[PDB]
Amino acid sequence: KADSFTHGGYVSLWYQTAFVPPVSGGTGSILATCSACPDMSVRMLRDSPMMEQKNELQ
Amino acid sequence: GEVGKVSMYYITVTKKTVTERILVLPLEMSNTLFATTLLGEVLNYYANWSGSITITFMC
Amino acid sequence: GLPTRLPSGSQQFMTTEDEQSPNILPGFHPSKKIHIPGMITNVMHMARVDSFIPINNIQGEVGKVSMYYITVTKKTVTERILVLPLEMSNTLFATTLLGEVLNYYANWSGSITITFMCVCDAFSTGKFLVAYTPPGGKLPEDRKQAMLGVHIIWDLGLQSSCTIVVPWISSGFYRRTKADSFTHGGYVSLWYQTAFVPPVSGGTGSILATCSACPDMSVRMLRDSPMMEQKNELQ
Amino acid sequence: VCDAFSTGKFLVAYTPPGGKLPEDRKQAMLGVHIIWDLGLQSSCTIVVPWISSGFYRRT
Amino acid sequence: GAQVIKYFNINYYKDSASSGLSRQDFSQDPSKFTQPLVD
Amino acid sequence: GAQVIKYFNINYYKDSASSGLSRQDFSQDPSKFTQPLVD
Amino acid sequence: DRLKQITIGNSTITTQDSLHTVLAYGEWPTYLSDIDATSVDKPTHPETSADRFYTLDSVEWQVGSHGWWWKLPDALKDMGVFGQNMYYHSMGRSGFIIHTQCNATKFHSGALIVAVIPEHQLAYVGGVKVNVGYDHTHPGQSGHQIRGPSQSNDRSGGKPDEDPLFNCNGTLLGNITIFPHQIINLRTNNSSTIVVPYINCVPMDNMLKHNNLSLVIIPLVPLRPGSSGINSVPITVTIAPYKSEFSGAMEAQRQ
Amino acid sequence: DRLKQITIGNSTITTQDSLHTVLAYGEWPTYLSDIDATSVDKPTHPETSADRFYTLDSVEWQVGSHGWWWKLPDALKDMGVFGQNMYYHSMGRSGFIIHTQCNATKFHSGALIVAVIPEHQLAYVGGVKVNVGYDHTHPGQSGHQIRGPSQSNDRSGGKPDEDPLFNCNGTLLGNITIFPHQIINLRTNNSSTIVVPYINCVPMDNMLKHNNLSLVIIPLVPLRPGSSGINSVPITVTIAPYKSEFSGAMEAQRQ
Amino acid sequence: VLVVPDTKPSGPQHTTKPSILGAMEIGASSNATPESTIETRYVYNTNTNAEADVEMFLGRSALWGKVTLTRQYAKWEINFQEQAHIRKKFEFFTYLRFDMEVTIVTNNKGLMQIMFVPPGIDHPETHDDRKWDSASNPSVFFQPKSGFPRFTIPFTGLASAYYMFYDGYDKPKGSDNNEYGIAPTNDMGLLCFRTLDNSGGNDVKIYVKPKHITAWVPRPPRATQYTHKYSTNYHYKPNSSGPDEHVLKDRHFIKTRPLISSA
Repeated sequence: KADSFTHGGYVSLWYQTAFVPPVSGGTGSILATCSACPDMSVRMLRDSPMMEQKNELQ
Repeated sequence: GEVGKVSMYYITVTKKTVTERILVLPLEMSNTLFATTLLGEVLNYYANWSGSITITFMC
Repeated sequence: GLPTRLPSGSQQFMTTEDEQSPNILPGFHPSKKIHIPGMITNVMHMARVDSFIPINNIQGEVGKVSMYYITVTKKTVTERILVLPLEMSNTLFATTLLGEVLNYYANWSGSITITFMCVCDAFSTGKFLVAYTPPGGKLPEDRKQAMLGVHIIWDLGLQSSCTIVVPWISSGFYRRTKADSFTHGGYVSLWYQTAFVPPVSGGTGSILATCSACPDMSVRMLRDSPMMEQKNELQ
Repeated sequence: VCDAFSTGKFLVAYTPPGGKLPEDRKQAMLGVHIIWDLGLQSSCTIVVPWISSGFYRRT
Repeated sequence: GAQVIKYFNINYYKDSASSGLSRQDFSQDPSKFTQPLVD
Repeated sequence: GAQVIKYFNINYYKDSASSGLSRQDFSQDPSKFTQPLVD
Repeated sequence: DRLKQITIGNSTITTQDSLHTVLAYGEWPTYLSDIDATSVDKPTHPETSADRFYTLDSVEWQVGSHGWWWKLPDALKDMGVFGQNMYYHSMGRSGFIIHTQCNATKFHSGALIVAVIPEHQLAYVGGVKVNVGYDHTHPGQSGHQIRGPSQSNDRSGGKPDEDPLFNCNGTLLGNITIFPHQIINLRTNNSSTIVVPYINCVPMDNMLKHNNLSLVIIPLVPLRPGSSGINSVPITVTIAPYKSEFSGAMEAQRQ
Repeated sequence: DRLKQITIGNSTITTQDSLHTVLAYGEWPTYLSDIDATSVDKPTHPETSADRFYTLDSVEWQVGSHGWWWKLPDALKDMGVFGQNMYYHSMGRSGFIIHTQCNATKFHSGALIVAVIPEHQLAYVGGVKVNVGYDHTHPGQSGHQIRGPSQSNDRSGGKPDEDPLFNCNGTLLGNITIFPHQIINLRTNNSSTIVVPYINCVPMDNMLKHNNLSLVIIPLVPLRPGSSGINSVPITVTIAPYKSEFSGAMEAQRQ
Repeated sequence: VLVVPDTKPSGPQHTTKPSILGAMEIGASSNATPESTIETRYVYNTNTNAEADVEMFLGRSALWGKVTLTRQYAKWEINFQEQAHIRKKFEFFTYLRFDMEVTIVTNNKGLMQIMFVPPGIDHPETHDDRKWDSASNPSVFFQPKSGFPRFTIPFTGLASAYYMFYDGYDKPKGSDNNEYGIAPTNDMGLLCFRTLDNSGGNDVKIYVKPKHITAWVPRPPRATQYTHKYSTNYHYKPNSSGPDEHVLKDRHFIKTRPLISSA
């Protein structure tokens, strides 16, 4: 969880030169993926904020 | 507008006269950017982490 | 003293647990154990003994010995004589030695042996198709559709009986003792291959049936058998 | 023979003897067939293999 | 009891299911994922 | 159990954190204090 | 090089613009061994007649098309003698070689996610508790055009969910990369190949009732024509069963 | 292949359309040895913090643009801790990895001369005997847009010469190939890499007063759009100090 | 235990085979480590992922179910479908083979009986039901004060693993009662509860710990709150009342931001 003490920094994307298409108004799409490197490690298993149950499942 | 649609995964790039900041990915595993991925949603079960991230950009 | 701990389930009384208990009556000498004939160390040895299927169970014939035999006559066209839907919870199997050992267990695997014997005079003859429709198939309702599964054809004379083996055909490794559509076992049906021909036109014949387990049969998860119910106190 | 920016995929099927001329790509793909991607190499070759009841075929 | 500058792995109920967590770990590789390729 | 005119040091929970006090003592010297000098 | 040729008996794929082949879980399809077997009867191996490429109908990929899925073995149930062996047997297994084909031009832009999901259990299109119908999860070779998320999607008849972002099962697209997948980026490649073994916790099961795999093609980035009048491109799928087995011969489960 | 990757600590260049790297005079940058040394004090090597790629501002390349130059070490004087070490030391040396970047399209035409000139001593913009001013030969990262030859160029303030044909020093362009150089031909490559050692007849000198090198980018053939509406393309320059040394620590020579 | 690899040193590199280039299309993750990108130092790295292995990850004994004794009687059909937090963790995988130890946390007092009723037979429907008298149905008698009952159920599959997801049906094509998903694929039994006293509270919490787990086919984690059990349906109908009838909410965990590039 983000805090200012352990905060990780920022990744930002910039134009080095330009994106040049074959036609003036041309455009392009950028996707992005993330994975862990092999040195990645975790500890202290907890509940994930990524699930919430407000209702009973019946 | 774009959350809930597939278009939430891609950004538009065009030709510009001056360099711009296109995108910012603040590095937090609790941020929606990372928290919704396979990486970030394994890391959200754990209170803290160490190691290196790999981010791959495809145009 | 020595540090110990009492994890959950320590002070429990589990009905199925295995434990040692203090002997009341210490020093008691049991009467000597002599040889008795018949010793049985496993109840699956009872399921491997043939026992008659009540193939004729119907409104009138249940409660009588006639529930064990079917009538066969001479006919112009092949008919489906009998259907033994393969469920160990069905009255057909559930009342046998096989099925009533298997009703104590929640699911089973392995092969069934069904033996058909015809009781007729010595001048009667016949060919029969005994088919096993594998699980997931439809009960045939035609001899062309029945012969496409596991089947035998038994000639009738000079030997009483014939045995179809219902082989183990299953997606999963075990079949539920109680019928469901997911694990359902299929159907055994009896057909005329040619005909049952007696020595005289109106003549008839009787067919019995027995079932036993093959040696590969196995059961698991001992449970209460639906084959006993107590509504009253025994006094 | 096209320009270098043209592309295509084609099914080349061989219906063996005794069969009906397919008149559908589902029926054509059930015989001997190749699929040739088109670019950067001009040509592709289907081999019509020898499939015959007898040992020779009449010219 | 069931089995075995020391250690002792002892099963009190004599069943393999009745044991605690299985802490002996060998099998692994990410490559079934992350590199699931022919060549 | 975990490890070993006798003695037996036995860890019941098989974790190094779950052990009691650490009574095995070697490292020491006052001189980090009281004499913290170059020469 | 980017060239590739895959010959499964009677049929040959030739891909001249290609990536590596994805071998799902680093596992090639094998025949069921004797250690893992359940049923006692000797299975049938059709080999070259069942194991061969079956190309399905092409789907038109357009601006605004949300995607497509096919169920396996389902998509092949009418295809050749492979589909015949599904109806005449209790059980069956197989691995698949899925070859997806989309080519446009160097003026076109677009991206497709081609993934294979084991046990892809759909979600009902919305509302109350309803099993999605057998009829809808078994479209056959035609597959299912994903339509899209709407409040106006018909909720009748136990219809499956139409939203590709949630993978129709309620889990985010973009995590679909945990399954065997490739991307077709028109800039890069015109095709994809995934070799999936037989995946199940059961040695064989009914080919008709259970769909082992699902092939899902999602337009990750839409299709831009560039400067051309071509606003649509076909997407052809070609499946080869591989190491397919069948046991429990019976009457055809057909009608 | 045309692929290249250059990692100077903390930073990585990746060039996928590339020529060979020019190694100026077949000489890699080294630290000043003891045989060649003058000053007696132990120098500082900042290494990864000073030695790393510093990308400058991009310049718009247009129809009719005559060129650009940058002075080194000057262009880096405000850049990171490398520029800090220039102000706090008497003397310094370094080699440089210059990576020039211009990409357009296969419909664009054009050519750029990217050269590195040791001791590029400019000429006064015209007329009487005037030293070109310190202010003009030290633009910093911004470099100098070459304007062009004119009778109307302002002769005030000791301004440098604007004519790229004469290399601003009075010697013909087209002989500039005697210096370490590459051409960026949009048909061929989108970038250039030159590794220059430290060149001087002195072991170290003042980073601020003396400009060892000069990076000069001349549009040898103008920029043709072809059929596209793109009449301008950026040119980005990225410099890595390499094997940089500093000695004579003092107060910052800044204001 | 397996420690993560050490960081090796790396210097400046001029290489004509970039490791930082690749193709996202091939279907493979990046092999890149910080030694390919930056200039690195040797770091001796003792960290472990031991707490992330599937045994530790799924091995914490979550609450599967809650029941209330109504007339000193309760019933529960064993499953993980009811609780969203443990259901999400099992559903990272398509197939799971595990034994489970079942702990019963009750606030009642006096004396309780748990009957494990194997599939295929009838359970006791009330206290004082004669079916609480069983020869072969395994039961547990405990007094809630002084200890929590716990027992292990081994793996009862019918298959080699449990299906977390099942894309098939239990009946053929034309059958109108077809059931979709894992509910027909296995049934783990049910737990019947009764009190032989009155005494304390009525609440019965069933905690289950998977042990000896083998997980098979990783899946995308559940991105949406659950609606029904044995479904995967994520469309939520909040109200049956009125004009908002037939309005559905997805209820996902994605959060927006005001601007890209400004975060």
